[PDB]
Amino acid sequence: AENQYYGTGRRKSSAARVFIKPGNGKIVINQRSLEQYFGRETARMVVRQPLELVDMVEKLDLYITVKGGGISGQAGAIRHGITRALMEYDESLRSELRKAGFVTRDARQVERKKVGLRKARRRPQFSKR
Amino acid sequence: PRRRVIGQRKILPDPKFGSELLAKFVNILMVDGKKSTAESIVYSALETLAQRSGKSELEAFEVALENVRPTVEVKSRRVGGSTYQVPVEVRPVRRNALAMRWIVEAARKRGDKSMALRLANELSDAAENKGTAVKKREDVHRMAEANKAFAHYRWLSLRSFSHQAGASSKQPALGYLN
Amino acid sequence: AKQSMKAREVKRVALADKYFAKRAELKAIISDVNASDEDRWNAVLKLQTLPRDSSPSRQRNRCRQTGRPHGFLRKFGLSRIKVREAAMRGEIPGLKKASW
Amino acid sequence: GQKVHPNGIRLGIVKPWNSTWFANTKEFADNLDSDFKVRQYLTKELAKASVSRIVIERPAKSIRVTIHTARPGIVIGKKGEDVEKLRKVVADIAGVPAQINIAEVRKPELDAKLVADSITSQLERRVMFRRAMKRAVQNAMRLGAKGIKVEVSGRLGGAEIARTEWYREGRVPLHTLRADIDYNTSEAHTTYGVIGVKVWIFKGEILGGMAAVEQPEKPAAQPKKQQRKGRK
Amino acid sequence: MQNQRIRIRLKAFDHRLIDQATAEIVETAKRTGAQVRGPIPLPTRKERFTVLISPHVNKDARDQYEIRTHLRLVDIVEPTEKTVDALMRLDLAAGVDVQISLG
Amino acid sequence: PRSLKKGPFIDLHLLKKVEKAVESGDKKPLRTWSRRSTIFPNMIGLTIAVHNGRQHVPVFVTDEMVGHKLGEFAPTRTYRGHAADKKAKKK
RNA sequence: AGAACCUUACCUGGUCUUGACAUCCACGGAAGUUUUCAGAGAUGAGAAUGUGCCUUCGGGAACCGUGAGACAGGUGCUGCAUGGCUGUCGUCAGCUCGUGUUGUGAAAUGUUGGGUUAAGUCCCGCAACGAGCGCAACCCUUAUCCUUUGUUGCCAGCGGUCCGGCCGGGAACUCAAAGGAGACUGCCAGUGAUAAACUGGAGGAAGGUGGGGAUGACGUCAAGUCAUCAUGGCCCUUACGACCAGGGCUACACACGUGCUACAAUGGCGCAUACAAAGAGAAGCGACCUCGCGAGAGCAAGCGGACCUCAUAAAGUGCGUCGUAGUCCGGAUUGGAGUCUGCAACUCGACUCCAUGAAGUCGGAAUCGCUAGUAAUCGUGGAUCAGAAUGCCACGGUGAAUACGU
Repeated sequence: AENQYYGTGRRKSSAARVFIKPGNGKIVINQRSLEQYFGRETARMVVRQPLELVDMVEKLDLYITVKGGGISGQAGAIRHGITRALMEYDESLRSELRKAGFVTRDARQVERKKVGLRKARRRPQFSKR
Repeated sequence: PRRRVIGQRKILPDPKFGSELLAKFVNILMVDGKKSTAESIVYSALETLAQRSGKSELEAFEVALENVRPTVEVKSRRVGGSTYQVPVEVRPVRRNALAMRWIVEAARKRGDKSMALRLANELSDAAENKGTAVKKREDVHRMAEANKAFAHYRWLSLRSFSHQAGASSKQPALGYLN
Repeated sequence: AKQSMKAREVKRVALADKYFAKRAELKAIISDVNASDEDRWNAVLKLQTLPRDSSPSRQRNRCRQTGRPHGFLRKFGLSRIKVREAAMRGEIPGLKKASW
Repeated sequence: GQKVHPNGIRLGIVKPWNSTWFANTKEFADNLDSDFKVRQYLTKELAKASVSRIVIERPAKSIRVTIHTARPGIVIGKKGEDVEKLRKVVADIAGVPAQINIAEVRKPELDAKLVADSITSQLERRVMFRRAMKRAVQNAMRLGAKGIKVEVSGRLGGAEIARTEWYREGRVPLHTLRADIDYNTSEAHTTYGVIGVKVWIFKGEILGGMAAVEQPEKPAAQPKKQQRKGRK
Repeated sequence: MQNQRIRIRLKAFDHRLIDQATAEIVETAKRTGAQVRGPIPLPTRKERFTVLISPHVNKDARDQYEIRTHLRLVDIVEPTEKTVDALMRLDLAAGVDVQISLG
Repeated sequence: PRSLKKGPFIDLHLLKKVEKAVESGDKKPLRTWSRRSTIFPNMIGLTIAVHNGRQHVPVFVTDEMVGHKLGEFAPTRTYRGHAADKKAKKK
């Protein structure tokens, strides 16, 4: 069953699972502190931004489990994840951001290495002279 | 060639500064594909900028980006005899990007212990209009003002419109020349 | 392309498996550090001369059936061109291409 | 000019592959040699009429033959003794005991390989190739092909150098990953040297074969039938 | 943590035969248990090949080929001896191998 | 940069020729084609004629050559001088 | 696609010509194995296991020697002699199939105008008409989201409880692989010849055939492969063959194609710190163990692949350290040792490391890819693979400027 609201936050092929509840201004990520997972790096500023935009930097509590990233990017799945869950305090919060573009699933899909070529789109370099 | 309008990829505003102009800047600071090193390097640079002048975090950044900002480019359009190089107006998208690119191309000539100090010395300088890209702006506006003395197929064109029921032209155009 | 390079190669592979499988710790006893004044001698090189004419080190896992020099693929029993010919004709299970 | 064949990657997508077996990606060379040796030699044994496809299968401790015929009657030979001689040698090649079942009504005149044989046969005996190829097409689309493409080459006209010909009619699209695109290249000799004809046939976009399936599907058998795995 | 006490896996390089054979076992599992079973989509494998496309001259084109091996599982949240007994008679076999062992 | 492994590396093949020469310090130049092998005490005091890819070249073996191979003192390649065309010192 | 010998064409030297391997016949031998010794090894002598298959019980076959012929064998010549196959122009935007019409006709027309588009995409339209290839579509794959599964997958809550999905148990949840839901200038607005179509608006992950792959016309080019393989013309068949050994294309005169990694500070050095997806592993890989100086060693649980292992995933992140001094960047060469894969590391193989210690501070002509999961840059794994990666193939991480104009 449900007991917390839930966000999926899929951006850049990282997924932020985000369980939101009333509390104090507070983050735990993978049963570890912020100084540990995002210590002094630009990712620290990414995750606080959606709480600062909604001015609930002191009364939302969060629990964060994240798979399938890299360090700065997982913070970016968190940026979509916090607002994905927060649709169930206000459903029109998420509507107006979807109309501005500013919450959205990230706009790049997979592309493969191509047949006979040295990269995804780069062909075999040759002088031929 | 292009036969209809096609937009550009850009990402959303900054995670510290909440500005597009910051979001394009850290992007043009990018080295090895890594946006996550350039973010910290830009913010550590602006904090040094804040010790040089105690008025804002962006003080020398925003105004460098005002002073070294171009407006014009040169294109080549010539057939037959002699018509010379022909100037065009730059769109805002390229104004902003030429300025930030010139600010970091200039910045690298310095050797210090963090990239942040370097980039902070070129912004503080360009802010006072003694930067290295003051010259790059000046050269480009002098050349665009000079090369309007003659432009493409000018002599025959002055006949060609007037006989076609079409309006004034001087520039290559789809379906027929000027 | 020649039958003589196919004829050498085919006999080497059945005897590489015969002779070296039962002489795989002999390699440890005469080269590797598993000996330390123990044996290290002529009496076991009396036996490693059998896996020599026919041994993995002379069996380039190729040309045991087909007459194409290099690009062999030991998993099909074939080479570049004959993998492509059999795909064209559907004679391989599961053969498609990646589209992702 | 160019001549590419692109449809080599389609042949388990809305049509059957000529082989379906499992080898745990370690025994594939041993199983691919037995599957060839069984292809080459069974279609020579039923050489007394024609065949439209050959489909070879690996059950537990067994090798199982499927065949697509003009009829289950006079193709495989009268008496089941002739079909037991087929299991005798199929069993010998793979190294396990052998099965055979007979199937399918589909004529080999809708199919590639009897069409390519029939147009080389004219050319081998120097009768015709200007209209021999067009009657192939006529005879093919009247039994079910929405389109057929033919290329004939050889030493055509008795000429001391080589010539080409081609003919397309109906639709043969290759901007694809599906359809049945049923294909054969004949090779045969005549009193000038070697000749050959290339036949691409298009039966349908999801017709042609005994298949329509294109994947291993995961919502299968269970479209909206949900389980909770708990409290039930 | 719900798991199985005996492993059954189905492995094929042809995708259509294994999907049918799996479906016959899912019904066997539902006939020899208390819950609504279906396909476990365990990660399906692909081994990567590169070859020529002209026998000698020019290489700007080449070819890349795939062969896939499709993996199914066929287990209740905890299986029973009545499931393995019914399963093993009702399993299909013509181009898939079912292994009933662990390893 | 690199050197070889441990134990003897004599083999059966160098052994049977060498053994009839070692009792007598040497007898005759030993016709050798299996030039992949390392030198050893049993091979000191001898003269081993070492096939090169074309013919055997006689090697007098000494106490210094004992770390070295047999076909190493024997050529396999060609030479040109350092900025012109010139026929090779090496067969 | 992994060139020590093998491979491998080439070469030399041993050794033989129905021939080194098939079928067919004649004769002697069971084939196979193990083993001492001479010889480089082939080979030869001698030893030891076995006398099997079938049988006018002679003898033959399997396989080996040897011979007779058919015939095997040939990177043998020939690709203005071919079959099979494929590169180019190009994503050109055309090419062609059925057929009428205008000229005496070769041929045109269609296939060209206007609007729209990368496009012959599609609206309008003339004797050019209709339609297919190219290309649009179904396709596979992905994306929110709908959907099913429920392990080798997961845990908002609850339990055993060291508070670990290990396990009682649960389906809110990532989560994996798949049908795919969705998007059509259809909707609403502007434009545009009604219109196709472009652009704006909105809900939605997203408005512009959704992202991505597949994807390449008839066909000239005397294109190129006889060396996958087919094959005549046509030559050797004691050989333009073959068993066996060793060498070789990575020599060196110089230059040159291409890629890696680096020339630093965004970073390296050390130490510590964070989350992957993908996939392969029974003469293989593999925890722990004892052994070792890193490297590695044997012993061995384990391993079919979200079960164990490669794996500490790296880049990226933290601190202290380091600028123009070729260093605290880069660490090559080579001596030399320790180690590896292998009868065999020397020219031509992998890895650790000690001593000494260079080039390189962004490079002339030249020279290529890119519209976005791209470019770039990092690690990972596999095909190849005895032993060679920096290469190639695929996977996932972080992830950019701009597209006015022809």
